[PDB]
Amino acid sequence: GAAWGGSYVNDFIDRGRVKKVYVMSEAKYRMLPDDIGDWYVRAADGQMVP
Amino acid sequence: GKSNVTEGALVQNGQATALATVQQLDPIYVDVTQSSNDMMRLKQELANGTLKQE
Repeated sequence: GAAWGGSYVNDFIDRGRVKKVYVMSEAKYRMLPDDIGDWYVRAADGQMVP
Repeated sequence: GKSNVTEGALVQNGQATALATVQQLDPIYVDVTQSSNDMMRLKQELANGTLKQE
């Protein structure tokens, strides 16, 4: 929900104005059903899982 | 690379930690982590098939 979605995180301060911070996947990595498998999620021990 | 032991630390008969990691680089393995059902589904398409090899 924060790769494929784009999650608001908090705000930052640009030029003395309060502006949002969105984590999101890059374009070329959320653009196909094939790019499901490129997302790696951390197990109990810290070995990555596609 | 390093010297994980230094010039005087007592080492034992086949201890746990290495003294120094030698390392050979002129060929190099790349351990490539295919997902489980994808290596499954490629052998599946080598029997559908065709798929091919090279």
